[PDB]
Amino acid sequence: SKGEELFTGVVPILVELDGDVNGHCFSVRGEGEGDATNGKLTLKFIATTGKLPVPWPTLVTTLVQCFSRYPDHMKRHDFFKSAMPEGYVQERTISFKDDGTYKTRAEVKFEGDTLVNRIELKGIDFKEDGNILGHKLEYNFNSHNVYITADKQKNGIKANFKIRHNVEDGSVQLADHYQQNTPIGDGPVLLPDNHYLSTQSVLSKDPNEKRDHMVLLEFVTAAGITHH
Amino acid sequence: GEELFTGVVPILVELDGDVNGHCFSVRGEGEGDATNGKLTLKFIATTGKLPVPWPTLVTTLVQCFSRYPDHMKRHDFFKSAMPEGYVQERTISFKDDGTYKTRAEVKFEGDTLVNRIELKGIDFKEDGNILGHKLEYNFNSHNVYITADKQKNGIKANFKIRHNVEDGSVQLADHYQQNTPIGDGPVLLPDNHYLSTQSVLSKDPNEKRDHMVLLEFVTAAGIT
Ligand SMILES: [Cl-]
Ligand SMILES: [Cl-]
Ligand SMILES: [Mg+2]
Repeated sequence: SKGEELFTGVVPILVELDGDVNGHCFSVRGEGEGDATNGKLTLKFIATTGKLPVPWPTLVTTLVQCFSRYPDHMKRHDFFKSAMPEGYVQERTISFKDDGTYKTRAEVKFEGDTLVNRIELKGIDFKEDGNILGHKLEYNFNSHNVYITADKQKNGIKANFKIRHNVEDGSVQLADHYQQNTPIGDGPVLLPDNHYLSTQSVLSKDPNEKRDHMVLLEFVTAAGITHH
Repeated sequence: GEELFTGVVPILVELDGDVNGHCFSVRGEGEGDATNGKLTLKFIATTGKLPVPWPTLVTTLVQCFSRYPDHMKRHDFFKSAMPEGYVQERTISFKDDGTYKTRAEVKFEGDTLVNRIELKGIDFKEDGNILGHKLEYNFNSHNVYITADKQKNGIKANFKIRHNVEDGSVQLADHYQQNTPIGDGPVLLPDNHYLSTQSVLSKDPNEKRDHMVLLEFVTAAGIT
């Protein structure tokens, strides 16, 4: 209750990522704002360490599901907001088909008035001339469903989904996602029935930005529960 | 500048490192109380397990929080360069082993004191005390000897860090340091003096990541 009330208006967002893929270290900082009531957010990310060693699209899912629109009839299933402001730890394993793997750990929490997503990413076993290290992925994104289930023993949740990245030669690069979320605080949280998030992402560029960057507009809505 | 340190000041430390080709990152946060010469910080290895021992990074990871007693206020270069800050550069030579070369910018960003560092580790022995992780997780007390560098409108420092080795011996790390103001505002150039440093390393029992908890007491001395 005290959680969801933090999201009734427009909330400033800060994203920070430290990454290491096949021994290539990099950092990303992002800034923007989110409208959870409508399930919309806008962010601009900058590579603070030069040119990214991996394609921007491979980082989209890593780079705040508390901004998902949970319609009124599903309010009892919003784990993400209920964990606020103390927040939650989000851990993922991302397996790129016929290629390497990302392991990520993020803390999503309020720092003052700002919703912060602070991430550690490690990637291993990527192929030098594969789609990722070879930068062969198109600068766009498809819509996906994120399937969520309660992880009661861990007072948290799990999720599974498959990302489809368009490849410049017309092929498709699959990225299998496993996700788990655990509260940072020791207070009670909502543990949901099985459901999913429907996500759309629009990638663009800032014409006035000289640094390697990504502009992102996201739409997310929760579903998978029959209405009455 | 000194007016910025009369209370408790939030601290952010960010390190990008590369030792013998192994890149890593460290992020620390905490607070400083310069009136009492006290630092409290927790550092996280954000790229996973470090390739070097935590104690070898302590000196690299905000001497503006040193307690300068009232009779030495005119010798506090570090605070006088704030808020625009200073560049701190070091060469750290580990006895019979490799070398750290570091460049940091220390400055206020808003109300937070930020220490942002590039470290490069050169020519370390694969199974020496550093890359072979043979150093104890503790830290000794040292003197940091400071002199003015009038030509660089800044200061120089030198000192020798004593790292306890697992075999009961001591590994020396010779530090040479240069500090230069970032901005054009006037700064205080000190008479020769030193900092007395004391540190305690510990762990957070609830922290699963590779990390270091640090508590420090630093005072200025060497003048009657
Ligand atoms: Cl100690
Ligand atoms: Cl000494
Ligand atoms: Mg960094």
